[PDB]
Formats: sequence, structure tokens, C-alpha cells
Amino acid sequence: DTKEQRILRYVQQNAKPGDPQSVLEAIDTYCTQKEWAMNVGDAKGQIMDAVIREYSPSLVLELGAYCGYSAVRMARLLQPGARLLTMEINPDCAAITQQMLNFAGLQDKVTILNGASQDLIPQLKKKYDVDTLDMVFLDHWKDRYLPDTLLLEKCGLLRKGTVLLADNVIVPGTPDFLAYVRGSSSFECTHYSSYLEYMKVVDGLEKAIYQGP
Ligand SMILES: CCCNc1ncnc2c1ncn2[C@@H]1O[C@H](/C=C/CNC(=O)c2cc(-c3ccc(F)cc3)cc(O)c2O)[C@H](C)[C@H]1O
Ligand SMILES: [Cl-]
Ligand SMILES: [Cl-]
Ligand SMILES: [Mg+2]
Repeated sequence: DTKEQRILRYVQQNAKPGDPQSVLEAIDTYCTQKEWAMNVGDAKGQIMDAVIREYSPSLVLELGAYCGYSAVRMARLLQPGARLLTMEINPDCAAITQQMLNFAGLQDKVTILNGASQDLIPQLKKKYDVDTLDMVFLDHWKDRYLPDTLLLEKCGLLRKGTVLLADNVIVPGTPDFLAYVRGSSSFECTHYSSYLEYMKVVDGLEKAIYQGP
């Protein structure tokens, strides 16, 4: 029996179905009082919320769902008709994420795809009828942020103005991605200093807006 399952169970035992805020609060409580987990957390989550509200994206892609905390956070702020696609390679996590979103009442706004980003990304246009993405949240293995950003561009999924938002650019860090976007004339970057989830350790988010080829 796993930490991720215990988080889901705590949410089901404690939170209110159909109430996304209650779900986020239950997770944050569990992870503060019982067992730490790598959810984006409330400190960085508040920055995410502010970014999402500012840009009002119609189509968001998330890479790495884990237990669905960030999916709940984002989906709850989407305008009617806007959608989130989230990719999660681990089948157990994909199931936890789906159940988390079901419990929150957000399942109508989110599609959880169980597979590898590098396999699914090239299918988005043909199989999922995507044109371009308005926002991308990166929170999967940190060494895959750069390879997947480059793949998104190759597949024609980025447009002028697409907002990339990357977790953990300080800890654990994503040094190739961060150096790449900050050095590239095709991205305009902003750093949001914050704290590692549930810890008094500095971390941050990077926002990188695609400028076109
Ligand atoms: C190759 C397949 C790629 N394609 C993929 N396609 C689809 N899904 C993918 C792909 N690659 C991975 N995933 C999924 O994303 C998730 C993985 C997320 C990884 N996140 C961290 O490692 C982290 C660590 C810390 C941390 C900080 C301080 C510490 F002391 C300890 C830990 C903090 C944080 O906020 C962190 O997000 C999920 C578990 C995993 O199955
Ligand atoms: Cl998360
Ligand atoms: Cl936090
Ligand atoms: Mg993270």
C-alpha cells in the first residue's frame, strides 16, 4: 500500500466531493502533518493560480500528473469550455489522478492520458484534434523538460504567445532547460521565487513565453 494511495484515501475520508478547494486543502494537510509528497503545493500553487487567471488559457497541457494536485488546481480556474490535457506515464498515478479529479467534480474539464509524453505529444494533432497549446505546465522528470519542449516545437504545438510554466527550476532543478530558455531569443522568461512544497527551502517557477521561430 503506497503513499499515493494513502493521499487519495485521506482525501476521500476527509474532503467534500465536488469541492476542489476542499480537495487541495486535504492534500496539503496530509502532506504537512503526515507524509511529504511532491505535489506542487500551496506556495507555488498560489503563483500558478495567479498565472492561470492572468492568461485565461483555453487549452492547457500538463506533463506529469502524479496524484492530480496541480490538475485540480488548474482545472478549477478554467473558463467554461476550456480544457486541460494531462499526461502521466505511471499507470497507478494516472488512476489516482483520474479518481482525484472525479472526486473534485472536475472530470468534465480534464483528459488524463496514461502514456509517455514523448509518445503522446506527436499524436495530439491527429488523434486529439489539437491545433496549438495556450499553456504548458512542466512537472515530470526534470531531465525531460528540455527534450519535451523541443518536441512540442517540432510538432507544431507551440504558437506565438504559448506560455510554458515549469516547476522545480531551483530544486531539484532543471539546468539544461533553464539555461536553454533563458538563452533563447524564442522565449521571454520570468522567474517566480517561492518555496518547495511543504518545506522551508527556496524553489521557483519559470514562465517562458514562446516567441515563434
Ligand atoms: C522518460 C518519460 C518522460 N515522459 C513522461 N510522460 C508522462 N509522465 C511522466 C513522464 N516522466 C515522468 N512522468 C510522471 O511525472 C511524475 C514525476 C515527477 C517528477 N517530479 C520530481 O521528481 C519532483 C521532485 C521533488 C523533490 C524535491 C526535493 C527533494 F528532496 C525530493 C524531491 C519536488 C517536485 O516538485 C518534483 O516535481 C510522475 C511521478 C511520473 O510518472
Ligand atoms: Cl502536483
Ligand atoms: Cl506549500
Ligand atoms: Mg514538482
